[PDB]
Amino acid sequence: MLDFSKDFLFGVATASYQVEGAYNEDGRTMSIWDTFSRQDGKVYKSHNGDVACDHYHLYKDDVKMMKDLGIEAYRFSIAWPRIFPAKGQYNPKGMDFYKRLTDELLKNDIKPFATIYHWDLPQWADDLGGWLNREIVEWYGEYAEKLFSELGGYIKNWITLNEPWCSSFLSYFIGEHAPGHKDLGEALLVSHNLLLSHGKAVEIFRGLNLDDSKIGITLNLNEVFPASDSDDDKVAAQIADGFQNRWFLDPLFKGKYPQDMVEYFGKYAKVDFINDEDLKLISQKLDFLGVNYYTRAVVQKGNDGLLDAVQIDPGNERTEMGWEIYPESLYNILMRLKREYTYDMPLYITENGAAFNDVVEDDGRVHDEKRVEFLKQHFKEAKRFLNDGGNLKGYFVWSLMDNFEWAHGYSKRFGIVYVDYETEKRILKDSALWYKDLISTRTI
Ligand code: NA
Ligand code: NA
Ligand code: NA
Ligand code: NA
Ligand code: NA
Repeated sequence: MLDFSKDFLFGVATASYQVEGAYNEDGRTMSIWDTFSRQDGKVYKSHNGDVACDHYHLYKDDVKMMKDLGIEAYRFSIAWPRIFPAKGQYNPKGMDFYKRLTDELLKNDIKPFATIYHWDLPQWADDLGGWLNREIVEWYGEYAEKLFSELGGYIKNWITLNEPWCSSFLSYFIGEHAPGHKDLGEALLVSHNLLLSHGKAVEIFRGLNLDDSKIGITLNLNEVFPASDSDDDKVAAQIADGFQNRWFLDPLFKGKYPQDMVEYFGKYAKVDFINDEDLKLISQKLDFLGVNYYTRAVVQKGNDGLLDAVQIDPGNERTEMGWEIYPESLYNILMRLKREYTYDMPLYITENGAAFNDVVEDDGRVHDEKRVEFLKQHFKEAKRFLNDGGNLKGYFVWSLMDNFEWAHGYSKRFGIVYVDYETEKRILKDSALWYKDLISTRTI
């Protein structure tokens, strides 16, 4: 009688640096993204998150907005530089914000899902080497343990890391994200130290044995298609799939990095950080996997260089990111996990959404028909996965509100709510009204 059971979680998602603002208030010190956004050329028009959506001050209005939409769960991240603004220096004023935020959520019948690390590493940690320094495993563990102990009565659903592919390859090899290095060997070591840090938090979590509490990780996953049936394009797709997906799925769920990628990367950089003890910590059993899904890739062999597959445009509709709208890959990825990696383990879609050219019309509305249709198509694939026996427990739309989209600044709008940054006014887009109906009727 319901396409989505009463227990299924309809959610929305944000991240601390993208929405909070108050970047210099109540003891917060700089993150690597405060620093990166002030470096010339790194972020669109030198945008930064000084103010962002001002959610730090407006959170009660924002929670009331979610309650009026019927939101059942809220995924947010916790800012390490508010909690430990200096090495070993706990900031109770920072913790107090997340207590009042999550108290507000619970009292409005919204389940909190907390991401421990969503890219806002404290500058003091980066100045000590950051994710390249294996000591970060202990700093991150201390941070995670403090969150579990102070917030365990408030939060029962924990995500260690958001999108470690971005924190490693996009931040240290491609250089689009903070701290902006361009060195394959560095990105590979960072990927390992991120996974090891995840493992340390899971070890700490299990030792605490918090009542009715669950822990997972969030991975951005795609599906890779070869442009043709040629052997050249088949190898290109295998490499692209190993680079985005298997480099993280295999150590987490198989306890081994993908050997084809170890050998491939080993032609270009050191891969000597791999060892049995570390992979045992990395692959500890999780309670759930969070999947961030946006698009697929169609790839053709390049010129035998490092990770140089040519991106093919198959001619279909795209978002303002240039990302193909291809909802079938949401189902294909969830099924792949069910058949190859996670089996019967609970899955959540921890992000899915789209950037379009949103305008407030003279009627004061945002008629984002393309986002309505985008979300409709993807929720229909989530329903199809459920009806084929998939263990999907919830779905978080990225994002609750328009926000600071990293190197794009405020120029890309992902919200189901529009933000007028001059006034910080929130305007429900038509997609928010559609989602409110989906939650109320549980029908699609
Ligand atoms: Na911010
Ligand atoms: Na700036
Ligand atoms: Na697991
Ligand atoms: Na679970
Ligand atoms: Na499709």
